[PDB]
Amino acid sequence: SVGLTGYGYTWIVPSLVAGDTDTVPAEFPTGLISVSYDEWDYGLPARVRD
Amino acid sequence: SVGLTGYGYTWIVPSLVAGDTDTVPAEFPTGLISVSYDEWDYGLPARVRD
Repeated sequence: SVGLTGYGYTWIVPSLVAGDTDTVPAEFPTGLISVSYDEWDYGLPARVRD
Repeated sequence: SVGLTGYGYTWIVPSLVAGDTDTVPAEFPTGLISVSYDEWDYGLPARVRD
């Protein structure tokens, strides 16, 4: 509604805000930065051994 | 919707924007400045003589 959020107004969010990275509410600004746990490289078989 | 109508700003508009000063559309920010013709002191009897 302000609109001045997306040009020079970068946002950084934790993994809680991102939540499920598969689904995006379409209101998330492009270029959103999020800190998330390694769900891609750290596969389930690797964690069980650890 | 942006919300930045006026908080420490000032909006200057001509007499066209003000229009009829009796009615305000309730969206005009407080502190609006208009350059209106003298309808108060310059009464109609004075205008006819001039």
